[PDB]
Amino acid sequence: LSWQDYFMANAELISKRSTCNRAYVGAVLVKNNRIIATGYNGGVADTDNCDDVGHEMEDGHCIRTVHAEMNALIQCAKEGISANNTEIYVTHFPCINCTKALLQAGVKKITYNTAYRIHPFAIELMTQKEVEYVQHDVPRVKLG
Amino acid sequence: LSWQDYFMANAELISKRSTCNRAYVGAVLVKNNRIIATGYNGGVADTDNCDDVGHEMEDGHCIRTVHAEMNALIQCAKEGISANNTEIYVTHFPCINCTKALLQAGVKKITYNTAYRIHPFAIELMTQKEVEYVQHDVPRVKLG
Amino acid sequence: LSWQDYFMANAELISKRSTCNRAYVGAVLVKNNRIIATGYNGGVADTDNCDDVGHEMEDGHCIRTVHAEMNALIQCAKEGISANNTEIYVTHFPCINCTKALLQAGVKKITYNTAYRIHPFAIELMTQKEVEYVQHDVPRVKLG
Amino acid sequence: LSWQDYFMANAELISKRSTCNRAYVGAVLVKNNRIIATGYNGGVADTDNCDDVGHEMEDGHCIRTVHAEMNALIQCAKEGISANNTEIYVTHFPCINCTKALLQAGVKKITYNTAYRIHPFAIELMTQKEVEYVQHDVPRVKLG
Amino acid sequence: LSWQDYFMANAELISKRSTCNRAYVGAVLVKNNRIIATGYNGGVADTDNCDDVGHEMEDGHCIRTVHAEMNALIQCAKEGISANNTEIYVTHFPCINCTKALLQAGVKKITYNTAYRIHPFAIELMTQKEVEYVQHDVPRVKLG
Amino acid sequence: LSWQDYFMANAELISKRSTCNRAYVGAVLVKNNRIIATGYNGGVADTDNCDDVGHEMEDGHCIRTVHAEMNALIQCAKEGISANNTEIYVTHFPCINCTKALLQAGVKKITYNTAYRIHPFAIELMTQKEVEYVQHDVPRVKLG
Ligand SMILES: Cc1cn([C@H]2C[C@H](O)[C@@H](COP(=O)(O)OP(=O)(O)OP(=O)(O)O)O2)c(=O)[nH]c1=O
Ligand SMILES: Cc1cn([C@H]2C[C@H](O)[C@@H](COP(=O)(O)OP(=O)(O)OP(=O)(O)O)O2)c(=O)[nH]c1=O
Ligand SMILES: Cc1cn([C@H]2C[C@H](O)[C@@H](COP(=O)(O)OP(=O)(O)OP(=O)(O)O)O2)c(=O)[nH]c1=O
Ligand SMILES: Cc1cn([C@H]2C[C@H](O)[C@@H](COP(=O)(O)OP(=O)(O)OP(=O)(O)O)O2)c(=O)[nH]c1=O
Ligand SMILES: Cc1cn([C@H]2C[C@H](O)[C@@H](COP(=O)(O)OP(=O)(O)OP(=O)(O)O)O2)c(=O)[nH]c1=O
Ligand SMILES: Cc1cn([C@H]2C[C@H](O)[C@@H](COP(=O)(O)OP(=O)(O)OP(=O)(O)O)O2)c(=O)[nH]c1=O
Ligand SMILES: [Mg+2]
Ligand SMILES: [Mg+2]
Ligand SMILES: [Mg+2]
Ligand SMILES: [Mg+2]
Ligand SMILES: [Mg+2]
Ligand SMILES: [Mg+2]
Ligand SMILES: [Zn+2]
Ligand SMILES: [Zn+2]
Ligand SMILES: [Zn+2]
Ligand SMILES: [Zn+2]
Ligand SMILES: [Zn+2]
Ligand SMILES: [Zn+2]
Ligand SMILES: [Zn+2]
Ligand SMILES: [Zn+2]
Ligand SMILES: [Zn+2]
Ligand SMILES: [Zn+2]
Ligand SMILES: [Zn+2]
Ligand SMILES: [Zn+2]
Repeated sequence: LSWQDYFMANAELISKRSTCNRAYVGAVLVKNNRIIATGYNGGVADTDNCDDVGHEMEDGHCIRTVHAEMNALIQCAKEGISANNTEIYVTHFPCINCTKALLQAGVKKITYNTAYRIHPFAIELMTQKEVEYVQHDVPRVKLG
Repeated sequence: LSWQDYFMANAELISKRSTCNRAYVGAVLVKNNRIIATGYNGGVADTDNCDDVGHEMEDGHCIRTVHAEMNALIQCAKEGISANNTEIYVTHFPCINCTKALLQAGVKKITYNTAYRIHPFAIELMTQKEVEYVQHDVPRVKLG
Repeated sequence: LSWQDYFMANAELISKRSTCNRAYVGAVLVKNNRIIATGYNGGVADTDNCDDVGHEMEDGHCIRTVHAEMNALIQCAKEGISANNTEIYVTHFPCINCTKALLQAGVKKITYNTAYRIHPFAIELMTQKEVEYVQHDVPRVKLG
Repeated sequence: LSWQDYFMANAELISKRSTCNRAYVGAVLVKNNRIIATGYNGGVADTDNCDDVGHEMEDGHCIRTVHAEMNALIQCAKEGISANNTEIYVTHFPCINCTKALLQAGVKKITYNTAYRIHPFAIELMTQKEVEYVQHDVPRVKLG
Repeated sequence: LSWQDYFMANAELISKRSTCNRAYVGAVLVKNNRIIATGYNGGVADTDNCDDVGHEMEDGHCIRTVHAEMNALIQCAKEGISANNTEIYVTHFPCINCTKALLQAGVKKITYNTAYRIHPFAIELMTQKEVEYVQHDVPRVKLG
Repeated sequence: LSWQDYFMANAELISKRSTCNRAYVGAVLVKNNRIIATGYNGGVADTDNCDDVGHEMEDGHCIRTVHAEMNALIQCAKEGISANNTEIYVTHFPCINCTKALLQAGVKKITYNTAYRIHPFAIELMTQKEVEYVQHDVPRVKLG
């Protein structure tokens, strides 16, 4: 079980806690092969979740949740854990807002499973910050 | 000079460092009357700023910058400084995205200089998180 | 996917990285539903593992490895991460030595997949430290 | 009063708090000539001590206590103080279990007063981790 | 608005909270262009202030307050924030006691607005510690 | 060997490292019966000590050194170790300046070996901060 595979396995696993059915996304922040924070797609802690009260629609989009990647950063902010010089493992490549936040927090590498359209501006930013992005599949694993 | 005036003063002050001339915004995160982090409206660190290379326009707004409030939070995440049970002073009441993140981070009070229209969804979230929001003016001070 | 299932799942998962084929053990330390540290059954970092150079046998058992539970604790010590008032998820209920250390470290709950015979001395210590111990199964999950 | 002598003086001194009369052992973790944690030979905090209720005998050995060296590491784990890149001062050279834990926590040097039989495997591990072990006497000091 | 100017602006601003009218002094500790602690001239927190009960005179001097510079260091001590490798911005160059404390805490540079008589011993200490001291004016800024 | 005797013993012990022969002072900061910082009477780190280059006399006293109690506090500031809600053990009851700083730092108890005349202003401050002060002797111990 390789380190890369373990972290993607974990991204996949925490994505399963997503509480807005329009997106199951998971994210894992890693420093020297340790998990230091994780996120999934869900509403503000101790507020309503889409699963229970329905989506918060605006402009044909649901806006209730904090994204998985942003949630991982906000865990670090909340708990006072350093995100600097970490790397992230995500089920889906991040939106441009999340990317900007990840790069600003000092995330040095992004490994993703799926990706649909990567923002060119996200690619420009990653180039300037010398941050690599690399696809890797979720390992086939069975537990229980 | 009151604590409230000191912090709003420093919000205004940091707002001036904004590097996108479409919005001068400043944010000050505070725990037990100490400034623990600040943000202004700016592009990702060590990348191009609008002041230098122009705006990054999309659907009519500039997407180059991280917002001041988000930047303050990302400082906490990057440096591993706890934002839990803090309050924030902002020159402008936050967008819904920033509001979500501040609340997720454990911010318990938002003091703002100018608010324009507070999103009903933001009022709902703040109600559920029992977060106080209050207008306060930038004090008149002359330095030098 | 429940919090309990998520953590036991991740215990099983990290257990697979064990580098001594006589015991596959995994440990997950948790504070406020965040993973703060993990351990597996392995030799001292940057030294020989059994997988590569054989076991270090003595009086009929291998002494090369640090146990998974102890490794999780040592991660906390090495990195200066607080293990106080945490809980742990382990694939196997800990030996008496590990039990002592977890309790000394401030661990307040032990959730285990398989326990075999819990030492009477361990029951005494857990009673005095008011530490709960509870069996929970590895959930059935397929990844990929 | 040399730094080496001060730390050994301290090891000796904290060994005096040992609550199992079958071993008076003291340990001091040091980073840049500062004491960051200490340990002595005693049972789990807030549980019974040998001094009061008798030894916990098994296999002709007392197993009630956490060793001094392990207690120093567990203080770091408990309080979230980093043991990485520290050095330790101990009254007696550590057993193999303790040695493995010390090396795993990033302890870089071991200075001991007495030593009886050093485990060859402990010597192999110390060689591989490039960790030196050096005898030094307790200074003759009188206070009061 | 330059970084130097922003920090001096802040020193000036926090000096305005001074609660002994015989000295309005402000100090700002900075690490990588972030404010990590500030101080002003005032009595021990939660004790009487000169503004309310009068000065504490001894030897023709008021001795009630902790100096601004020392208060900034003591905030770091109190809150457990590292002052090592910081730089300080102060309205007035520090007395010799404060200077010794600043250099001992690892402050690497002192930028001051006014200065009356710099202690030669302070200059000797700054030379030995390779710490530069540099005058800079408070920027002319108007808010509100 | 009691906790109180252990700490006073270590105050005496560190006092011996003083590098100004006009005063041998030692300070030990303690949180939950752990030593978190110590100070002795000494010049700024990596500068000249009196032992080597003579005293720095002014108005009849030596001003070269940082006092032991202040040094203990500055260790906390430098290293980012929290001195809040600690207690201190000192060989001599502190000067008024040190008293102010300890109290500002959140020290809640002063245990001292020798006090000579406690400043009325110090009694006032300690009363307002509800800080206990208590005499305790250096225990008789012989090491080696
Ligand atoms: C604990 C934790 C929460 N979060 C985020 C995801 C959600 O947006 C939010 C939920 O926090 P909570 O509401 O406190 O968690 P919960 O046990 O109630 O689970 P849920 O509401 O999802 O049923 O916090 C993380 O991103 N990572 C984490 O490790
Ligand atoms: C230091 C600091 C930066 N930031 C943010 C604002 C910007 O988006 C980004 C810029 O960081 P940098 O590019 O590293 O700062 P700079 O000195 O180059 O100043 P600038 O580029 O603005 O001319 O970081 C804060 O929000 N708070 C802070 O305390
Ligand atoms: C990173 C990490 C290591 N460890 C422990 C397990 C092993 O005993 C030891 C190995 O660390 P390393 O030797 O540094 O890790 P590695 O990448 O070489 O993997 P391996 O040697 O196992 O093939 O550290 C944890 O318990 N938790 C962790 O998060
Ligand atoms: C405070 C402290 C405790 N310990 C360990 C040693 C013992 O195994 C255990 C005792 O903690 P406690 O029982 O909390 O300490 P105590 O005041 O009751 O003293 P004792 O029980 O020994 O009479 O904690 C250290 O190793 N280092 C330390 O600095
Ligand atoms: C919060 C804070 C306090 N201090 C110091 C300055 C004063 O000596 C002391 C006052 O703390 P407090 O008395 O707790 O602050 P306050 O709100 O009562 O204001 P004041 O008493 O001045 O009216 O703490 C700093 O130096 N920096 C800081 O950031
Ligand atoms: C390491 C340490 C230093 N100090 C203070 C005391 C001195 O004022 C100053 C000296 O630090 P250094 O000069 O770095 O220590 P040293 O090994 O050179 O010893 P010395 O100069 O005394 O012979 O730092 C403490 O108060 N506590 C500590 O734990
Ligand atoms: Mg919830
Ligand atoms: Mg820049
Ligand atoms: Mg290895
Ligand atoms: Mg006890
Ligand atoms: Mg006050
Ligand atoms: Mg020296
Ligand atoms: Zn939704
Ligand atoms: Zn996103
Ligand atoms: Zn722009
Ligand atoms: Zn915003
Ligand atoms: Zn083996
Ligand atoms: Zn074990
Ligand atoms: Zn015993
Ligand atoms: Zn041992
Ligand atoms: Zn006064
Ligand atoms: Zn001063
Ligand atoms: Zn002298
Ligand atoms: Zn003093």
